[PDB]
Amino acid sequence: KKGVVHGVATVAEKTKEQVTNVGGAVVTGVTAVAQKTVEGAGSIAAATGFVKKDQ
Amino acid sequence: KKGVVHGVATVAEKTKEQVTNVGGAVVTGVTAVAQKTVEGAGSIAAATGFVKKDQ
Amino acid sequence: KKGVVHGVATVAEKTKEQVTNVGGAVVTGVTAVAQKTVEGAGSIAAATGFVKKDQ
Amino acid sequence: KKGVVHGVATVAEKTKEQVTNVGGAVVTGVTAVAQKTVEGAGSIAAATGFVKKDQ
Amino acid sequence: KKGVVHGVATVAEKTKEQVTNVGGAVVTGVTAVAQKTVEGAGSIAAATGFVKKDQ
Amino acid sequence: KKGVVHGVATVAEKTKEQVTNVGGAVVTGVTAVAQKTVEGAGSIAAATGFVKKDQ
Amino acid sequence: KKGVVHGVATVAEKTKEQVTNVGGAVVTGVTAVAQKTVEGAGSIAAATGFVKKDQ
Amino acid sequence: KKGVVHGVATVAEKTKEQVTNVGGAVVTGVTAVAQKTVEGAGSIAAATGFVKKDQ
Amino acid sequence: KKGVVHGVATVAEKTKEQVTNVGGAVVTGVTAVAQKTVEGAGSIAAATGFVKKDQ
Amino acid sequence: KKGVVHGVATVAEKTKEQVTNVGGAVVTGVTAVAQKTVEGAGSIAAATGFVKKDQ
Amino acid sequence: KKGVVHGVATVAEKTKEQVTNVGGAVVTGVTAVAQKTVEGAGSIAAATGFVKKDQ
Amino acid sequence: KKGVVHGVATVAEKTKEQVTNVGGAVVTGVTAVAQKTVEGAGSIAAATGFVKKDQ
Ligand SMILES: Cc1cc2nc(/C=C/c3ccc(O)c(Br)c3)sc2cc1N(C)CCOCCF
Ligand SMILES: Cc1cc2nc(/C=C/c3ccc(O)c(Br)c3)sc2cc1N(C)CCOCCF
Ligand SMILES: Cc1cc2nc(/C=C/c3ccc(O)c(Br)c3)sc2cc1N(C)CCOCCF
Ligand SMILES: Cc1cc2nc(/C=C/c3ccc(O)c(Br)c3)sc2cc1N(C)CCOCCF
Ligand SMILES: Cc1cc2nc(/C=C/c3ccc(O)c(Br)c3)sc2cc1N(C)CCOCCF
Ligand SMILES: Cc1cc2nc(/C=C/c3ccc(O)c(Br)c3)sc2cc1N(C)CCOCCF
Ligand SMILES: Cc1cc2nc(/C=C/c3ccc(O)c(Br)c3)sc2cc1N(C)CCOCCF
Ligand SMILES: Cc1cc2nc(/C=C/c3ccc(O)c(Br)c3)sc2cc1N(C)CCOCCF
Ligand SMILES: Cc1cc2nc(/C=C/c3ccc(O)c(Br)c3)sc2cc1N(C)CCOCCF
Ligand SMILES: Cc1cc2nc(/C=C/c3ccc(O)c(Br)c3)sc2cc1N(C)CCOCCF
Repeated sequence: KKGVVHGVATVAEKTKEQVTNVGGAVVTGVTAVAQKTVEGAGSIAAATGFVKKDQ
Repeated sequence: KKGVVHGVATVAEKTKEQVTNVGGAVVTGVTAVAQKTVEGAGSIAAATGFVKKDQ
Repeated sequence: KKGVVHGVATVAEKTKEQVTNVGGAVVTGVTAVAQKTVEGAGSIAAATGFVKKDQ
Repeated sequence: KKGVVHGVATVAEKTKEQVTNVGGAVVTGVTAVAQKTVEGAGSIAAATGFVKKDQ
Repeated sequence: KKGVVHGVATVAEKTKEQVTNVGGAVVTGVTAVAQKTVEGAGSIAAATGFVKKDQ
Repeated sequence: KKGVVHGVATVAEKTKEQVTNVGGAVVTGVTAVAQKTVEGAGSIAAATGFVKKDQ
Repeated sequence: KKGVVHGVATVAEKTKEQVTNVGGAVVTGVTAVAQKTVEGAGSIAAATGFVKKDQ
Repeated sequence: KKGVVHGVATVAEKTKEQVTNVGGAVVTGVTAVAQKTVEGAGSIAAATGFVKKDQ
Repeated sequence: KKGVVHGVATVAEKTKEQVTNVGGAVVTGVTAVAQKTVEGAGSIAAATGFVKKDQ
Repeated sequence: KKGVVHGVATVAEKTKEQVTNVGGAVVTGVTAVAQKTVEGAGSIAAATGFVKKDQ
Repeated sequence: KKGVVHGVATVAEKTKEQVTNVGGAVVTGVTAVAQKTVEGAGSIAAATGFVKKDQ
Repeated sequence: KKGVVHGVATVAEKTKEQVTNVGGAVVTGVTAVAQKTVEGAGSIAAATGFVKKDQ
């Protein structure tokens, strides 16, 4: 076989899960957050996949 | 087989789940948030997939 | 087989779920949010798939 | 087989769900929000798929 | 076989999970956060995959 | 076989899991955080994969 | 002060919430159930406060 | 002060929450259940407060 | 002070939370269940407070 | 002071939390369950407070 | 002071937490379970407080 | 002071935590279980407080 990509690719066979991202956010997984009190200014309480590039 | 992509591709066979994103947000997964009190200015309480690029 | 894409593609066979996004938001998954009080100015309380690019 | 796309495509066979988006928003999934009090100016209380690009 | 990529690629066969990211965040895994009180200004309480590049 | 990459690639066969990242965050693994009280200003309480490059 | 009860009482002052039950069911709290498929004969899918005394 | 009870009482002062139960079920707390597929005959999927006394 | 109870009592002062139960079930706490597939006959998947006295 | 109980009592002062139980189940605490697949016949997957007295 | 109990009592002053149980189950504490696959017939996967007296 | 009990009592002053149990299970402590695969028939995977008296 032959393949040429510029990116971003994701090429496969017999594949149970696939995610391609440029951005941006993708949530595909099981996630449970239980929480009782959030205070403070300002605290990232429960972050799973996170990116902060403030300018 | 032969394939040429510019991106972003996601090419496969026999594949249970697929997500392609440029952006942007995609939520495909099970997610449960239970929460009782959020305060503060300003706190990201429960973030799963998150991207903040303020300018 | 042969395939040429510019992107964004998502090409497959025998595939249970598919999402293609450029944008933008796509919500296809099970999601439960239970919440009792949100305060503060301004706090992202419960974000699952999120993108903030304010200019 | 042969396929050439400019994007955004989503090409498949035997496929239970499909979403193509450029925009914009698409909601196809089960979603339950129960909520008791929202205050503050201005707090994103419960966001599932979200994109904010204010200029 | 032959392959030439510019990156970022992810090329495979017989592959159970795949993630390609440029960004950005991708959450595909099981995650449980249980939490009782978050205070302080400002403390990253529970971060799983995290990136902070404030300027 | 032959392969030329610019990076970042991840090329394989018969491969159970794959992650490619430039960024950014990717969470694909099982993660359980149980927590009772977070205080202080500001303390990284429970960080699993973490990167802080404040300028 | 003086008090004599036979039960079931609930006596208080300055009290934000009160429930007295003999029975029976009382639901006063925030509750969110999101659900996609229930099968089987017969499975209690999502029970919060539950009592089964079949004879 | 003086108090004589037969039960079940709940006597207090300055008290934020109170529940008295004989039965029976009382749900006063925040609860989020997100769920995707329940099968089997018969499996208690997600039970929070539960009592089964079949005869 | 003086107190005589038969039970079940719960007597207090300056008390943030109170539960009295004979039964029966009481749910007053924050609870998040996220779940993707339940099978089998019959398996208690996620039980928090649970009592089974089948005869 | 003087007190005579038959049980079950719970007598106190200046007390943040109280639970009295005869039964039965009481859930007052923060609880997060995230789960991806439950199989088998029949396996107690995730039990927190549990009592099984089958006859 | 004077006290006579039959049991089960729990008598105190200045006391942050109290639990009295005859039964039965009481869950008052922070608990996080994250889980990916449960199989087998039948295996107690993750048990925190547990009692099995089958006859 | 004077005290006569039959048991089970728990009598105190200035006491941060108290548990009285006859049964039965009580969970009041912080607990985190993260788990990836459970198999076998039948293996107690992760047990914290456990009692098995099958007859
Ligand atoms: C193997 C492969 C296969 C492949 N298949 C495609 C789509 C076909 C199609 C089939 C039917 C359609 O209708 C359409 Br539209 C499209 S792209 C693609 C790319 C590749 N590679 C780059 C792998 C080479 O490994 C080099 C590493 F050294
Ligand atoms: C400067 C910049 C540079 C940049 N470079 C990229 C790589 C693309 C690529 C990806 C994979 C490839 O193979 C190739 Br070739 C190329 S995205 C990107 C975004 C930015 N920004 C400043 C947008 C942030 O918005 C401001 C916040 F408000
Ligand atoms: C990482 C971080 C992230 C973070 N993110 C925010 C979002 C605000 C917002 C964003 C978007 C909105 O729409 C609104 Br309203 C509000 S505050 C904040 C604070 C922090 N930290 C300081 C902890 C770093 O610790 C360094 C060493 F200790
Ligand atoms: C500067 C920039 C740069 C940029 N570059 C991209 C890469 C595309 C690509 C992706 C994959 C590829 O293979 C190739 Br080639 C190319 S998107 C993008 C967006 C931006 N912005 C500033 C928009 C933010 O809006 C302002 C917020 F209000
Ligand atoms: C400066 C910069 C540089 C940059 N360089 C990249 C590499 C791409 C690549 C990746 C893989 C490759 O093989 C090749 Br070739 C190339 S992304 C990127 C983004 C930026 N920014 C300043 C955007 C941040 O936005 C400001 C926050 F508001
Ligand atoms: C502890 C246990 C508990 C347990 N509980 C069930 C509930 C069924 C049900 C109960 C109520 C309902 O309404 C329905 Br429908 C269904 S199966 C089960 C199995 C077990 N074990 C096998 C572990 C014993 O260790 C063996 C060797 F060590
Ligand atoms: C046999 C029995 C006995 C029993 N004993 C109790 C104690 C009360 C007490 C509690 C605290 C005290 O201080 C004193 Br004194 C007394 S409840 C109770 C319920 C039963 N049942 C068989 C009902 C189950 O229904 C059948 C299922 F379908
Ligand atoms: C046999 C029995 C005995 C029993 N004894 C108790 C103690 C009360 C007490 C509690 C505290 C005290 O200080 C005093 Br005195 C007394 S409850 C209880 C329940 C039962 N059963 C068989 C009901 C189960 O139902 C069958 C399942 F379907
Ligand atoms: C100290 C105490 C205090 C107490 N107070 C009650 C309710 C008053 C009330 C007050 C106002 C009302 O309106 C009502 Br109704 C009722 S029962 C009780 C029991 C006791 N003890 C047994 C402790 C003795 O320690 C012996 C150990 F050695
Ligand atoms: C046999 C039995 C005996 C028994 N004894 C207790 C002690 C009370 C006590 C507790 C504290 C004290 O100070 C005093 Br005095 C007394 S409860 C209890 C329950 C039972 N059963 C068979 C019920 C199980 O139901 C069948 C399952 F389906």
